[PDB]
Amino acid sequence: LSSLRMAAILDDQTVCGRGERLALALAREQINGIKARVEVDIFELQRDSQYETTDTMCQILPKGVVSVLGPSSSPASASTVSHICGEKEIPHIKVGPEETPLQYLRFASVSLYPSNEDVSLAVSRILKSFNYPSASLICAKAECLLRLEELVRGFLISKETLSVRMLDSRDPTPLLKEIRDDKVSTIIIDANASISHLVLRKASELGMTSAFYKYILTTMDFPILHLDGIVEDSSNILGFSMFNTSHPFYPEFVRSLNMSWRENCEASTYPGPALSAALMFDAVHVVVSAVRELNRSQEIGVKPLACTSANIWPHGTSLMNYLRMVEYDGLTGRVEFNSKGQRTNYTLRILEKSRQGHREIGVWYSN
Amino acid sequence: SSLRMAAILDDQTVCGRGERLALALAREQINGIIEVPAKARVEVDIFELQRDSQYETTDTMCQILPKGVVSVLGPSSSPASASTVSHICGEKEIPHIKVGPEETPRLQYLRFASVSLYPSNEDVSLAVSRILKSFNYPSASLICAKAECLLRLEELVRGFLISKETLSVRMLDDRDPTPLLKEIRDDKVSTIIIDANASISHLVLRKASELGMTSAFYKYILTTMDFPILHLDGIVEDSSNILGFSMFNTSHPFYPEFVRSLNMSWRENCEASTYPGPALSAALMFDAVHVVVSAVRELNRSQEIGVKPLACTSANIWPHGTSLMNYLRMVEYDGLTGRVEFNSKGQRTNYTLRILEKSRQGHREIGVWYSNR
Ligand SMILES: *[C@@H]1O[C@H](CO)[C@@H](O[C@@H]2O[C@H](CO)[C@@H](O)[C@H](O)[C@H]2NC(C)=O)[C@H](O)[C@H]1NC(C)=O
Ligand SMILES: *[C@@H]1O[C@H](CO)[C@@H](O[C@@H]2O[C@H](CO)[C@@H](O)[C@H](O)[C@H]2NC(C)=O)[C@H](O)[C@H]1NC(C)=O
Ligand SMILES: *[C@@H]1O[C@H](CO)[C@@H](O)[C@H](O)[C@H]1NC(C)=O
Ligand SMILES: *[C@@H]1O[C@H](CO)[C@@H](O)[C@H](O)[C@H]1NC(C)=O
Ligand SMILES: *[C@@H]1O[C@H](CO)[C@@H](O)[C@H](O)[C@H]1NC(C)=O
Ligand SMILES: *[C@@H]1O[C@H](CO)[C@@H](O)[C@H](O)[C@H]1NC(C)=O
Ligand SMILES: *[C@@H]1O[C@H](CO)[C@@H](O)[C@H](O)[C@H]1NC(C)=O
Ligand SMILES: *[C@@H]1O[C@H](CO)[C@@H](O)[C@H](O)[C@H]1NC(C)=O
Ligand SMILES: *[C@@H]1O[C@H](CO)[C@@H](O)[C@H](O)[C@H]1NC(C)=O
Ligand SMILES: *[C@@H]1O[C@H](CO)[C@@H](O)[C@H](O)[C@H]1NC(C)=O
Ligand code: NA
Ligand code: NA
Repeated sequence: LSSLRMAAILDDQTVCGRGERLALALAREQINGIKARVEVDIFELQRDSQYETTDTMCQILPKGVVSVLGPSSSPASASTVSHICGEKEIPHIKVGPEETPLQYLRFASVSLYPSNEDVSLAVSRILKSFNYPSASLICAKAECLLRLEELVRGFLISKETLSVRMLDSRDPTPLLKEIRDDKVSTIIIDANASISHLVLRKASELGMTSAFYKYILTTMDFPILHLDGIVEDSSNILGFSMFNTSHPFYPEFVRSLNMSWRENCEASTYPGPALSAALMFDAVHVVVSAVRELNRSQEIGVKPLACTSANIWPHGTSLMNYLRMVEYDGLTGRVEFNSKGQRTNYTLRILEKSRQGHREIGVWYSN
Repeated sequence: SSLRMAAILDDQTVCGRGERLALALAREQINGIIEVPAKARVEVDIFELQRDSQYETTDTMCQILPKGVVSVLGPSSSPASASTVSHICGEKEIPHIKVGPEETPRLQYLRFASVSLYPSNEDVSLAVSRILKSFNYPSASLICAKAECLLRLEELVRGFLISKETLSVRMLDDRDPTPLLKEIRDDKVSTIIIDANASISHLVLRKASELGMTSAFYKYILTTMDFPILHLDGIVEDSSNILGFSMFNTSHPFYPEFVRSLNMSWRENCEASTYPGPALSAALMFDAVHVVVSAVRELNRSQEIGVKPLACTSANIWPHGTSLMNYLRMVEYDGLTGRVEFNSKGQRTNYTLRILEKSRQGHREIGVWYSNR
């Protein structure tokens, strides 16, 4: 390798977005600033389209890359990337939830985002602390049944019930009213940061953020959900964080994304760093770590590939083995992978919203 | 000077589902009606897919667009390729007529591009739920061929989630459901729902039968709409309870000839196997041709419909396509698969499914599910 080139597919907006582009640039600058220079070629996705993602992959492969990162928030498209990466034997580095299918693509990818099973287990751990009550689940879309499959199977067998409602409309109010009528305390919200905020804002207006109710959010952007006027002194609103605020680069990461936001986005208030930005940063380090390790025992070369040819990257299988041996301390905590390419030996901090922000009330361990 | 549509097939030439023949039968029937003045002749250009791949499917669409078509039909059994066709049809504003199960999860931006003659997931779930009602709402086991069955059967799953009855879910490992079936056997729950295609459903029932699990205790409900072609000779006994659905209207005036024509083809070209009866996808393809012709002739009674070559690499759209979608969604047609009508989302509406039980003599009709009731 003359340069250590990888590609990143971004579905992030440039203005008032999650700062994934800057996070990639920060990782690159940090690694290079410390041989072959690291390059990250960035490709934009306008929407979640498998057909258009295929066109993007056909542009990427001829550039000679060692991995493809993302996208973080376009599940159909990410499944297409995994498929094509698998056929070409180029590693796919995932940084968002799979929503949520594929047995045959077992060795196409690794993912830095918590597995669906782990999120299900983490929510179930909280339900255990509640003495396993019946609950309601509010989903942005019906695919939540796939991502929370393990939780759903548990409720399908238990004595406790789970009432599921989909937003699929832009006002949760009527849905919350039905929950209130049911007189069930525990409400699980499965949605991204902005919809989660919308649901809680409307619950607040209906007086449903009082002490009677207990909310569990699945979004890993819980830390950047700022809930003033929504969160009451008596609220029980719990969620998760992957961030290791003790990682040496954490303050610099926060400040850099803050400055970028202040400069380009005057219409909204910077809430703090999005997890997908931190995952992108960590993904660059994971790829570089594995490639440099592989490069110690054998000769790596990159080659232009065509998406429609039968040709593969001869070194891809080996790189995937080295990726799955990586042990890395990142912004999102310890990064190690199991034989499915899922994060293992990591933690999720369990946070509760308070007046001033949030406080840590516990830790979930993947092991 | 003609009303030309294209059909994309993933079906074998011989010993297959008979889709190519069904398309020719629809065209012959429509062109055979005597009208004065003589109306435009119907043509169906047929393209075969050697595989379920965006690359091949895109190439096929690129061959189709310059031919000047008013709609593209199928493929029936390749959801990934069907989604590729929807994408390209949608960009060029040519209606896509779907005749197989929807991709699950659905790609939202492509919903507008098609109408579908195959029952929605919601409808399949409701029909299964209707059978469960007749068993007095029992606990059940669900056997899934694909990880997406919980989404396909969302209504049914949400129902079990608030019910006092339980649902155990087991996914098949991409060629022996035996271990899975032994687990169900130990649970001592009678009702087993199988969500799988025809060949995998047959495999599950065969392995169940080899475990002695097709005796009277067990009650099976199959989601496959090809239930009628499932031949379980040596698997089903008088005492078995194996239930499923049929879309076919055997009282449609062309039904006997449709079946005989597909049979004759089979007894000409497949001296090995025994003709199992008509595949649903073949009947859906037949009905799809009628639906397209009906909508196009109605659109054409006010506007002069022109058809020019388009191309994959050109941004040109067919100027009548978006309007044709409105007419397609308003078609009412009595077909081989029953009443064909659509709701505003392009899904089948106002139709029925027959509820059948397998017997040694084939199967027996035991009820009806009404989509509206
Ligand atoms: C969070 O998820 C919501 C709900 O799925 C997304 O909101 C949709 O966005 C599309 C495209 O902008 C709109 O056409 C829909 O009207 C929205 N639905 C609803 C219910 O609001 C939203 O895109 C996601 N937020 C982010 C930042 O990714
Ligand atoms: C019914 O489903 C099964 C798989 O779910 C299909 O069988 C597949 O056939 C091809 C060719 O051998 C392979 O890609 C898969 O490995 C097979 N799976 C299994 C388990 O056999 C079968 O083709 C489907 N039938 C139709 C017409 O859709
Ligand atoms: C691979 O090894 C060679 C020799 O040690 C070195 O020149 C090259 O920069 C290495 N590549 C990377 C990415 O470290
Ligand atoms: C952004 O930076 C400013 C200036 O230091 C600070 O006041 C603000 O709180 C920062 N935002 C976050 C969320 O850290
Ligand atoms: C966070 O980073 C610090 C500093 O490197 C490290 O000591 C600690 O183990 C990390 N914590 C977690 C939860 O990974
Ligand atoms: C898990 O990660 C920690 C760092 O957070 C590391 O010290 C430890 O060796 C790992 N434990 C196991 C069992 O792999
Ligand atoms: C449209 O109507 C005109 C007038 O009868 C006729 O020439 C033509 O056959 C029709 N076109 C189609 C495709 O039905
Ligand atoms: C197919 O043809 C055979 C031989 O002519 C006939 O006996 C049989 O009834 C037909 N099968 C069906 C399902 O119509
Ligand atoms: C079946 O076809 C007959 C004859 O055209 C028709 O009267 C009847 O309504 C149809 N039944 C269904 C269920 O569509
Ligand atoms: C639904 O279909 C039936 C049976 O073919 C038909 O007679 C009727 O007009 C339709 N009903 C409604 C409410 O449109
Ligand atoms: Na339950
Ligand atoms: Na239940």
